[PDB]
Amino acid sequence: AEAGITGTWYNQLGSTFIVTAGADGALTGTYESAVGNAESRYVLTGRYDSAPATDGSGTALGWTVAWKNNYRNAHSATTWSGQYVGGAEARINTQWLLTSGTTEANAWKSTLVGHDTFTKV
Amino acid sequence: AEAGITGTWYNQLGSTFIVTAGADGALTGTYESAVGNAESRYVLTGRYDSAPATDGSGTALGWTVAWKNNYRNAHSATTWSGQYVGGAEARINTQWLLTSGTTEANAWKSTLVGHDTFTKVKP
Amino acid sequence: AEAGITGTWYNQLGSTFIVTAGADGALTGTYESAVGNAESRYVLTGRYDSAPATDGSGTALGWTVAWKNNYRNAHSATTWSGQYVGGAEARINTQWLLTSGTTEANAWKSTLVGHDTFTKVKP
Amino acid sequence: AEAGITGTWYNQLGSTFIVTAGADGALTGTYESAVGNAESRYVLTGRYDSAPATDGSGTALGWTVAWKNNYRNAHSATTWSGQYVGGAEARINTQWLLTSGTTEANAWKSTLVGHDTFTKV
Amino acid sequence: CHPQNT
Amino acid sequence: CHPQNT
Amino acid sequence: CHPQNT
Amino acid sequence: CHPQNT
Repeated sequence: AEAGITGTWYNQLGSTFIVTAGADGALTGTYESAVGNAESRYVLTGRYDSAPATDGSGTALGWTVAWKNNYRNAHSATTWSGQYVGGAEARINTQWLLTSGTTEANAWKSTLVGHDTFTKV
Repeated sequence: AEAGITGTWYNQLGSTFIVTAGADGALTGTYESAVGNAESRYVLTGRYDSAPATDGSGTALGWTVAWKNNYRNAHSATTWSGQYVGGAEARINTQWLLTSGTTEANAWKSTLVGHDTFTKVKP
Repeated sequence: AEAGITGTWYNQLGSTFIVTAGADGALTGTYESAVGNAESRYVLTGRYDSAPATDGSGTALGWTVAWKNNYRNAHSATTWSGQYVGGAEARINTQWLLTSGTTEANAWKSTLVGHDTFTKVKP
Repeated sequence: AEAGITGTWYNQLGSTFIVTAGADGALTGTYESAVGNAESRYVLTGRYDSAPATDGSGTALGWTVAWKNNYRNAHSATTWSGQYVGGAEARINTQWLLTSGTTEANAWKSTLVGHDTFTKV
Repeated sequence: CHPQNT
Repeated sequence: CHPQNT
Repeated sequence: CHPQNT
Repeated sequence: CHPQNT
């Protein structure tokens, strides 16, 4: 529930996402690919619902990572949108949009879509 | 180039987006629908590529809004992902994903997808 | 009403869609890009709601094209899902998903998403 | 591989999808929800690549179901796009778009997006 | 109820 | 009435 | 060059 | 290689 979001999560491909959830709705942290060499790390920022519904509902959240750091610049950004579900086996279920900077001619094939499930294992 | 993104933008449905691009790649601002007024205003946070390819290539960016402010809470969040294209008429073309908090049984139908075009009006 | 959907349509990039709507809900036809000519032509199959709500509500429909014909095989398929809106200028507004055949290791980046608007030109 | 698509598949929510794959690319069959009472069944049509690549690649495919039968009409249509992977444990991995017929005012919130994995178990 | 799942 | 759009 | 669009 | 996965 709420603050249970703060921690270290892993998706099904081994990428690690470390986040801090602020009392009023901010999400801040770092994302890094598998292999995990120390700059494969990128900055992320986002928002989540800080006062979720009291029925059995999940907590809505989302975040962005622009794929530029001090070593590499992949001229793309990914946004993940989903919901957090607390329990003995907590998870964050998401779908994502990856847009690349393209010329006008290749604009139609600029975005990929996918889904990820993050767990604490 | 941060300066080109910074400003007031509007989409085809009349919603307002006020954003400032910082030199480290951060995006901050507020989002509002056409009803105007004070609250319909929600906080937004995002990232953009501060060092884009030259060419006539667009700049990739993305931002999130959780639909809760001090007057309402819709229990949902939207993420827009797209690219800024500068020139005479600068535009931000996007695709978005709206997810609502649901129970496990209705989770298969929690997310809406769509697309938005923003035209610039002020820095 | 099947008659309104049946015809030749074109999207904003210059691609051609020729379709016939049958009374049981079936959609059949051909798809072509702006290069024209014979083959750039691929077979399409889909379904639509043959009994739509009255109102000024749109008719829901969807169709698939596998990008293989007798001259080329791109090893991919696209599905468009949207709604037909009749009136003076009839339009079909859609969103599409393009999936390519990949190895397991690249499967996370197999699908592109986008949107298309078709304007009618002939029955 | 190729014809291995023909059969009875189930997604993670218990819905059953029965398909016949034609030598030249056609996909035909029926889809029915869990509970399985005999009209919860809907007709589907689609296409697949009939000559896939010989490296370890999956087979691209897609299909549509308009949500009208003799009993109910939900004024919507769903399209699934993905790829088939043969092996000792065959599966079809997909993402889908569900559009509803709406008025002009509600057009912006007309489409849902999701993902499904179909297995023969 | 939407016919698609359950 | 969702606040994203009118 | 994918045949969907030019 | 895209930084997002692996």
